[PDB]
Amino acid sequence: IAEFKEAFSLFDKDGDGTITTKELGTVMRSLGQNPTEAELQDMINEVDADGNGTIDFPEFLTMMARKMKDTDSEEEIREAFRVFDKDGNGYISAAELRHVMTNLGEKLTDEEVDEMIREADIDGDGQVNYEEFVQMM
Amino acid sequence: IAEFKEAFSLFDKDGDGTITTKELGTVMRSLGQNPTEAELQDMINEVDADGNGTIDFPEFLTMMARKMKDTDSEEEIREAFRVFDKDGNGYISAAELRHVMTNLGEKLTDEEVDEMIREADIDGDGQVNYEEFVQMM
Amino acid sequence: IAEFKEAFSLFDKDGDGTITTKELGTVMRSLGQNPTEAELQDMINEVDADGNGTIDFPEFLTMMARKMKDTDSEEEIREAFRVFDKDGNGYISAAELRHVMTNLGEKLTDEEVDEMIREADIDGDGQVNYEEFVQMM
Amino acid sequence: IAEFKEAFSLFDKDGDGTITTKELGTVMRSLGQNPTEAELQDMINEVDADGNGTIDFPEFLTMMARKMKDTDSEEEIREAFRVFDKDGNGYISAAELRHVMTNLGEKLTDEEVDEMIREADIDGDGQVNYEEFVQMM
Amino acid sequence: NIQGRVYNFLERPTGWKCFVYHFTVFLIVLICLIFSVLSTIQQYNNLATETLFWMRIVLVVFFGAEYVVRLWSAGCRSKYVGVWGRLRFARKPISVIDLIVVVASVIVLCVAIRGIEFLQILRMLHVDRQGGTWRLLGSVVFIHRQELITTLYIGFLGLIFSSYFVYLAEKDAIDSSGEYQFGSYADALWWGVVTVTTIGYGDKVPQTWIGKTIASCFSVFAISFFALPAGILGSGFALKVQQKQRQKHFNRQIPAAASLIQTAWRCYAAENPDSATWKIEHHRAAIKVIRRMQYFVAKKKFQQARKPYDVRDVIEQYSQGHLNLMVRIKELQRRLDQS
Amino acid sequence: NIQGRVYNFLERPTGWKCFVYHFTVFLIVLICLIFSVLSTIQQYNNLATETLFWMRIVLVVFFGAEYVVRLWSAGCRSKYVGVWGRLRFARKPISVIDLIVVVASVIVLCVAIRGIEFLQILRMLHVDRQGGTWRLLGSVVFIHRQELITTLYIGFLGLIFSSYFVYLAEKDAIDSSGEYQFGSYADALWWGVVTVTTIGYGDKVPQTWIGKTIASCFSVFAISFFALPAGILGSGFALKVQQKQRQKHFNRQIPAAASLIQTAWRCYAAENPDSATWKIEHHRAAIKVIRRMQYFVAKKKFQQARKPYDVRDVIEQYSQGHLNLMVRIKELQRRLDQS
Amino acid sequence: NIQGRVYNFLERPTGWKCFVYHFTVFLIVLICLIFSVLSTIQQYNNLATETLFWMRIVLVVFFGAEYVVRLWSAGCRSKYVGVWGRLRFARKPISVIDLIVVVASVIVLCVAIRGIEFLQILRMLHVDRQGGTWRLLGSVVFIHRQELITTLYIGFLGLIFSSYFVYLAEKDAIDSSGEYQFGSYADALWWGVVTVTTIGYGDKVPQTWIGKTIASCFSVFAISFFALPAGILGSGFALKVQQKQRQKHFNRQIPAAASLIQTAWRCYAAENPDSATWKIEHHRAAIKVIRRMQYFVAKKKFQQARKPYDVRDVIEQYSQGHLNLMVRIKELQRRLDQS
Amino acid sequence: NIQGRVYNFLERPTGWKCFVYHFTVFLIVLICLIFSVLSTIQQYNNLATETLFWMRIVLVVFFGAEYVVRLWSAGCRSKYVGVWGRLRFARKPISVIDLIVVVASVIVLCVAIRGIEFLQILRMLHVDRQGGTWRLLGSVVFIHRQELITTLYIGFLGLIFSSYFVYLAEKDAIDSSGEYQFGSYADALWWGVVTVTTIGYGDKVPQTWIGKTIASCFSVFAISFFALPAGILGSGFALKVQQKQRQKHFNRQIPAAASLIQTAWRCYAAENPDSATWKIEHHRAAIKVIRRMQYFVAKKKFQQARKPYDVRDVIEQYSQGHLNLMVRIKELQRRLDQS
Repeated sequence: IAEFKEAFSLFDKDGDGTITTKELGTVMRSLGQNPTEAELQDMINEVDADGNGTIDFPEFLTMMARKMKDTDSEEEIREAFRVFDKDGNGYISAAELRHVMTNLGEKLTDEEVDEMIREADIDGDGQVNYEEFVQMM
Repeated sequence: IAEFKEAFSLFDKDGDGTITTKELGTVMRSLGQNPTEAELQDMINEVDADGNGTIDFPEFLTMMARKMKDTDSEEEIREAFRVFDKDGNGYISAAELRHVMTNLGEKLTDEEVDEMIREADIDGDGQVNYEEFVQMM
Repeated sequence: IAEFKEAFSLFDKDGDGTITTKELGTVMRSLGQNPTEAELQDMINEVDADGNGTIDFPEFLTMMARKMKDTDSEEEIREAFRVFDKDGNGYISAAELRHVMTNLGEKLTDEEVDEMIREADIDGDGQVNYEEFVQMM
Repeated sequence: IAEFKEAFSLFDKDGDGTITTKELGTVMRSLGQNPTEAELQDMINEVDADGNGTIDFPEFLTMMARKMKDTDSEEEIREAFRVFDKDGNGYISAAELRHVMTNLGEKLTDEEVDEMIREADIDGDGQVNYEEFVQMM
Repeated sequence: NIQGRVYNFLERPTGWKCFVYHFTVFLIVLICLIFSVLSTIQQYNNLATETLFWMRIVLVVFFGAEYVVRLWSAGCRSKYVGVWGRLRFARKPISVIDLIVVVASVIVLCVAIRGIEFLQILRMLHVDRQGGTWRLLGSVVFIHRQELITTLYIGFLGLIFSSYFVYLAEKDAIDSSGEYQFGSYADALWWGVVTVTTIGYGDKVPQTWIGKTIASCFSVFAISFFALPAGILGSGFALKVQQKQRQKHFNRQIPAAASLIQTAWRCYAAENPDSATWKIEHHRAAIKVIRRMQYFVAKKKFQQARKPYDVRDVIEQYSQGHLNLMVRIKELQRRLDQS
Repeated sequence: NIQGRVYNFLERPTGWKCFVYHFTVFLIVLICLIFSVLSTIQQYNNLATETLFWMRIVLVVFFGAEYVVRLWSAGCRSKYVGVWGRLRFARKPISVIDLIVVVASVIVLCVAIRGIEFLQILRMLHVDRQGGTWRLLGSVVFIHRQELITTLYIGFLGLIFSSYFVYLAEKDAIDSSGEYQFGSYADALWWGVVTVTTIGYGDKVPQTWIGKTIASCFSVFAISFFALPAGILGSGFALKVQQKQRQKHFNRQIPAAASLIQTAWRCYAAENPDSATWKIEHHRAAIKVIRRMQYFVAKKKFQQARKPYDVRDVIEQYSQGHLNLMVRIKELQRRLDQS
Repeated sequence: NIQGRVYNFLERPTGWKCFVYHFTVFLIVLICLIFSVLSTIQQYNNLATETLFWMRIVLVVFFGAEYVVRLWSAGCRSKYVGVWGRLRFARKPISVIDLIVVVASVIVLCVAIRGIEFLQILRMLHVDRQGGTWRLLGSVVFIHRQELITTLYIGFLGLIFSSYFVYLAEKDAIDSSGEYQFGSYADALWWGVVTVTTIGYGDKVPQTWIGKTIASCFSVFAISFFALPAGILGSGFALKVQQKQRQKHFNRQIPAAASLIQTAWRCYAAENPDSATWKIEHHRAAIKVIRRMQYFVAKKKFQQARKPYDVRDVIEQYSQGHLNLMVRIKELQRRLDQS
Repeated sequence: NIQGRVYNFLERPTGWKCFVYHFTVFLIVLICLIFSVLSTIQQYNNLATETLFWMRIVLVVFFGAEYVVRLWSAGCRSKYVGVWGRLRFARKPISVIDLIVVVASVIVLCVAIRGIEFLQILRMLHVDRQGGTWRLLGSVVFIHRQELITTLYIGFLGLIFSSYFVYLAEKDAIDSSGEYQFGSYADALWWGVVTVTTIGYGDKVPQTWIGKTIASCFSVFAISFFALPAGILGSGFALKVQQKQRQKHFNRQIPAAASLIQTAWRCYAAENPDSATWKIEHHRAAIKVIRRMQYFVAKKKFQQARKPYDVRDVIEQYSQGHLNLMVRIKELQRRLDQS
């Protein structure tokens, strides 16, 4: 059941039992992400609960056991989609969606956008019902 | 109609389709303005609407299509003139106007002040009705 | 009665009659504490009352004459203990207390924790009545 | 009447007609005061009214024509004296006054304190009526 | 589309163009009420019967037509498209009132019923369509539930305990017209509820000095406990008015909004092993954990992105900037230390 | 000039020097009212006729003289100079009242008229000349339109729905003097409006226990919905009082004010090709765009320059200073990196 | 443990599971009241006697059982464990009411007593067990003691001084029914207390124009001095509601909390010469002073750690960061200055 | 000194030790009032005469002794020392009341006078000695003068204009008992002032439907304009309560306070040419200007030093720190640039 520790030891290079910001930064170098110091600090804070600034293993299982499917998150995702609706009826033009997801925020690759769009627009023309897209995720 | 793009390419040296702060700074060097970094950043923000910190072409036409003649701007200009009125009746001494526009804010050249003053003071002595000067601009 | 001056001269190396932050830092080097500048500044402020940033001798006796046994401090210590109670009934598991006092805040040595725990847990198993521990201190 | 300009030219080394912070700093070096940059900036602000950060001659006469004798200042001086009264009856021990004016704020020389004290304490022992000292200044 | 324009006119009003229509129905139904009253007064019988019937059937027909047109036009929103989904729109509490009014008018035209003629006013009385007013009031009432509850409870306790003692003191006191006005506890409770709300009809007043003393000591203290809820809610509205003017501009939410959906979809696509998202064995596990951290950070940032400015943002911004400058200061010191 | 001094005395008052004049007219017209009442009481006829006529013509003559003097003196401001422009000043709503009072006094002196003698009090009653009070109240009322509207609407609905049920319950109940006090819905609505505002005259009180229960359950809840508007506006005034004391000094607006007009005139002069502003083909286009950006920045800065301090200024100032320091830090690092 | 679960159910309620029980006792005792009233009306004698006795003994038995069960279950908390310590729990003011109700019910069942039957309602009326409501109200009342006291004092002075003058003016005025309604100062004070709280029964109204003038000039000014306490407390609650939403998270208190106890125990252990704390003659003195400084700093930090955010934290944080950067700037300058 | 201790007991009270004395005089004079009432009731004549005279002379003697003792003890403060200066203390408005009470008691003992016996209660009624309550209320009233004035003005205008129309509508309407209750404008104004403050005695109610409509449209709008001042002042007190808790500590004012007097005395001593202050021709002029600048800066700093924290301090502190760091950054860059 508690197999997550196998991944935990991957993040725990020094083996002291906790994950420090330096460990996170140095493991994420291997994948060529090139993070920032403030970004790493902000990322670390969303798991730590002791307030000591270091990730503990029980907090790690606590984070990993958190489920994505829940009203508090579906509502936020729906609001984020609604922010981009020009009229509020619940429809988005496909070209606008592609432009937004290619240029704004953190830019996605084109093939990812194509794969995401293919899962949608099954209804008809370039109107996408985001209120059914949300339930898919 | 959409001839503004001809000027846009002047600001778009690299040709990627957007105007960055470095492009604005480097084009404005050619005219010998010598700006500041914070000044350029503040200047850029008054056009960008995406929030990404970079000027897009549709936003460029949106800015260029904005008309100066409107109540929201005439009222502000009138208030700025009123701030300098010593009594509020709607009259300003010409010498005070010249001194203010030569020494305060960003200093104008003398000939510009003479040209501006010549368009005014037609009423009589050194009282200038700013409430009719405003409508000229 | 006023024997405290004998200790005061220990802190007053230069002999001008007052204790500066540099004096505190340089005397505390001899014990191998290695403080921080901001920590020394914060430590100094809790005694000075003149606002000049330097400790005066009458303020020194004023601080030393302050008694620990009082309701204003016992209540705060009780609240600090209560913060860590998982149910509020007034009991704490001994293992949790040891873990907390070894890892959180400023870490104590193991023997200090053993000595402190031995003075408690006399009631029975690993429940410690902090409301009687407080009166001991 | 307007003899103050004779002193103004003393502060106006460059002769452009205004006093800058550098001029104030460089003239005050000659008297061996050794000011700070922030202190000079704060000192300059209490005279300038244009907001340009530079002292104009009409503002100089405006400042010099301001009279010290007035209720708004006598009340503030009285409050500053009252802050140091241990009981509020309107009496101060002479030794405390000497200690305060020698050690706190900007330290005065001993002879200045003696001269000031000699003008007071005429009533009797070391009680000084500050409410009559205030009217002297 | 024309359907959206019709929906934006019947519901979600814009202004004067719908306002004239609302005003016309508003005044015409008041004319209907005044004409029903005139027919009750029994004026010229032929007119008061035939024209009343005419304009009654006119009103009910117009009401049914408007109801069916709105029901059809409500299909613009994706939540109500489809036959089976439109039942949800028909289930909306506001829309039930229109059906009730229509059926009541139909029944009245086919035929206390005299009061049922007034029941039709239900529709016109409810004129706020989007529910903005009730939605605004509900949040303010909900936030302050505890202090309203405690003050109502204290007022009730004071009312009961004070009204009992005055009944005890005034049990056997006669009036000028020889009629016990405080003969039972029911009368005393009525006096208490008339007096604690500062109405004071004057039908029942204490007459013995004991009861006068109790009432004088009671009312002065107990009136404030009932006057409190008005002040609480008024100040609650006024404070929220200040927050309504210090909001962040719409330009600061787009990047966080886009990032949230992007990272959520990335987390979703991480579940499949053959999606293109792997173009960026053991690393395939750590990637999921990193993506989950990124999603949580993005969610927190989006939540913060649509709140009014608060000192906490300044406190976090200063620390972030201090760290950003500090790292470069130490890097420059280390670089210079090489020689 | 003397004309400006006269205008600053008749209008835009300073204090005691105009206050004595205002007080004298204030008390003399009250003397006129008391003397008209005395003449109505029919005292010594000769005095009550002749001196009343004397002081009436005195008052109307003084009023006309003051009106014409103020009308002439209103030419100090450029908005009203000229014959054709002074009609705008004569069109001012406050000034209409003076003309109405003058013509009414003239008509009365030439001759319900007994109430028309009271109509003259209109002028003295309106003593605030600059309109400061109404101008202050209007903004506060306008800001809080929604919460006032919703609470008035809720109160009206509650009033109607409660007053109908008590009429239903009390339709056939007689009184002690044998007179139906609740015989029709008009009486019930009057009772409802007398009771929901906590006045309670006592001319109509419910008598059957059903109506008593309805009234008791109604008033307690419905009184707050009418007490709300006072608290809302009181808190609105009190909050604005705090903002009135945390304003920026006048010294911080002059530079931005000058810069705004300077850049606006530069943008205007950019339209001509031969103005001296070109002393600073393709560049002549980019110059206009740069000037437009500068004008927009200056406008935004001027708008910000006359608002009370807000945390947003701190948040922008910190970022500006951080960038200003950061650029020099990187420049020094690069300069040192050359060796 | 099961004892803790029982304690968490009888006291410190969670919700619906205890709510149903509270509701059932709530309605059953109201049924008891209605049945006692029915027995008073003298219905069918056999039922109204025997079933009343049955359900009375049922209620008192249930009440005693609940009291004893709660008294036993209160031993979960360390403050009440032990026989001699449980007397403190039995001394709690809320628990006294239950014993009073139980003994009163026992006495009534063994047997104004007719009003003593109402005294039992005391228990149900007090339903808030943890004392949260009274605890909330007490702090708000205590904070604003001075302004409440001064306004009550001013209102009392105005009431007395105004009520005396109207008595002087109205001493010898008869009424329509020929009865002096203002014959003594006691009547005038009653009128004053009925009028200054805007109740206005109408049993006593001034009749001479002097008294009318005094009352008109009095009430308008004096009503606000009694309306003030409601507004003061309402705004006090509303302001605290804002502070209740801008609290620091629980995650920021654990380090300071641990540090406080650690340094306090270190200071305590410094008193013994052989404790292990010496593992870290003259130095043994300075160590105590350093530890005392550390304890004071930790106490101040813990006190600050559980307060809402305030600008003072920003002001101290900026200075701390500025010093931290400044020391390194000077160190780098000195290090570079060596060459 | 003992004189200061006596002054700190008679005036500037500390607590219980003076509280017992205040309570004893408080209750003894109420006993005097009740005993004067008993003597009025004509009880046993010998006691009601002789003991009343005894305790009257006792009270007046004690009052005179306390007055003279306080007058002597008021010499502790330098403002009142000396014979000619003590007249200022005797001129204090509060102290006049004690002399008035003493002389009134002396006159009464030597001998409406029956009401003059009540006039003695003046002293006990005024129990706040330091004037803290009135001083607190005055500032709050003074700050909000404009909004109180405008709302009172609007309420007065509405009252007059509404009360005139109801008089016009109700001029010729008879009552049930055949008596015109609205026969003149004086009755209508009385009705208006009884109705606009929500008192509603019920002696005068409109009877014609026109007057009912006017009153219904009037009261609903006009009641809020009179309810406003209570809410305004309540919120004003509540807001100041928040500022009272966010004050700077006393430790931050001593340096600025000392610096202010030091620089002021330096400026004063600069006027003499032979004072020691010259120990630090043309320079003797510039020194005065520098000292004047320093004095102004010190005054501004002292004024800022005793105000609650405000964002402006953060805004100035950041700029000061930024300049302090910037100058050293440029100095280090210039120093490194030499090679």
